[PDB]
Amino acid sequence: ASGRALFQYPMTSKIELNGEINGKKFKVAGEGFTPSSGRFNMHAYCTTGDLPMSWVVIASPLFHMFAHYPEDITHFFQECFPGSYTLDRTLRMEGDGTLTTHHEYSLEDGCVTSKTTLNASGFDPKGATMTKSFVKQLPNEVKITPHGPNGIRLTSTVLYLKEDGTIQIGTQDCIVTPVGGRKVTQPKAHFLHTQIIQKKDPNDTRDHIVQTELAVAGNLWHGMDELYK
Repeated sequence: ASGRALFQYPMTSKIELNGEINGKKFKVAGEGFTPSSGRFNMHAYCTTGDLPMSWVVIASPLFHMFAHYPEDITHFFQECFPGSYTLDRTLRMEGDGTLTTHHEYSLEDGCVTSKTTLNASGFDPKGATMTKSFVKQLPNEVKITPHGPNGIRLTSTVLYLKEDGTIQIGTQDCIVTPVGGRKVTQPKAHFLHTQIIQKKDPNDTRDHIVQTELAVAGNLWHGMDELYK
């Protein structure tokens, strides 16, 4: 049994994330629940003290195999299983710094675990990422296109909302590569609608967040496919 057949709900997740911003090493761990296709959360916490960057900006680094796909588009992220895939991400906060992440996943026992690394340099320490001045990120559409012989590219533009009510943009560009090193059928070009909600549990004493992603794929522009080969 493989691909969609491996994703029977409910499932769960863990994450271990090691990172570094402007020299400040930090670590985050978490666990979460995926009750159904497209709805998945993550209770996460900085295990080294305070998190030295905005929880809003770290939201994207914190599981595309849990997205809901209609039957008429290939669920690439799921079809990579067994074997898994990696994700390389670059996120440019325009006017402020740039950060990268590398993510490995494995799936055992109804639980996806993610080992993730994060590097971030040249951030304005008076800017919103480092002063933690963001409130949330707006929903958006991630564009997914074939990449190389066996990958996909994900691009997006994200609007981050500051406390003062204004927007900072981040541009985001990811590559996903199966590491089952076997052929996985690539999908047509399409979009993944994505929403992130973050809450605090004031019964957790650590620096922490409770995050839900809703993620739905769709053929938003039926024409888009012909532009990609």
